[PDB]
Amino acid sequence: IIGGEFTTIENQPWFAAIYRRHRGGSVTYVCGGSLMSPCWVISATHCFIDYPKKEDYIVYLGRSRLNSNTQGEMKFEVENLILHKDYSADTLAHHNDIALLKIRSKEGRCAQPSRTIQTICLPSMYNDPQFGTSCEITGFGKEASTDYLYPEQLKMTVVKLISHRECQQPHYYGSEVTTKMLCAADPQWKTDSCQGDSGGPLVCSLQGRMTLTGIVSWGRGCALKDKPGVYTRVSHFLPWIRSHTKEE
Amino acid sequence: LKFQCGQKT
Ligand SMILES: NC(=[NH2+])c1cc2cccnc2s1
Repeated sequence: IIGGEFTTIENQPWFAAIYRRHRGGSVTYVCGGSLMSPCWVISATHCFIDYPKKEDYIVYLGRSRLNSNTQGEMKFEVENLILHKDYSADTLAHHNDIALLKIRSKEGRCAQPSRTIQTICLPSMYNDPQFGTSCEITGFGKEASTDYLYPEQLKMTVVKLISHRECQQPHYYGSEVTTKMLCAADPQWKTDSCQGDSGGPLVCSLQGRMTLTGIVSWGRGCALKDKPGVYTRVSHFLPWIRSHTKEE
Repeated sequence: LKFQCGQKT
């Protein structure tokens, strides 16, 4: 995240950190995600696309730091990894960039509620906040686009949703942004999501609840004027999510 | 206790 403040997981208790194991001894951070129900986390397909080998990913909940432990954290394995059939990438956008990870602990359980682990709410069928609404994004992504390391402390910032008319303007992204995406930026292009924040949540309040309105998906540069961050429009995937998720 | 979506404590 560029700008923003450093936080702790109590402030984003539904944030999931996804890492990959390497034959050699190291685990590296891959992307962020959000907990929907006790056994399912949602992220972006582009994070797995290149290495869809579920056995090699580890998911942690209750984590405020990237490579040091946080007390109360939970580690899980990915029992199922569902990528979107119809996922596409072009010279900028990712289409249908949503994925589901069903988690299983080494004891056979899903997430347990704590002060650092909570689920986030899903919107209702095609229901979104109005442009102007301030939403918060969270993650361990870069703090500057030129960095080549990620922060060790979790970050969060606030951006506002902008309309499709504004985002599809030729000097922004033109028709690379579709109806299944949402764009959010800082009025003064000072804070934004960036590489390493992929898969994480764009949370806004809708009808009284903190709702997962978008998933960090792509953007040109980071915190670049007239280059908003584009997020997957969760409200438009509800049928898809439903057809794959079940029980507690 | 149990999950309450969207609640920070
Ligand atoms: N919000 C942005 N400007 C983003 C830039 C990137 C770059 C890579 C992956 N995700 C994102 S979001």
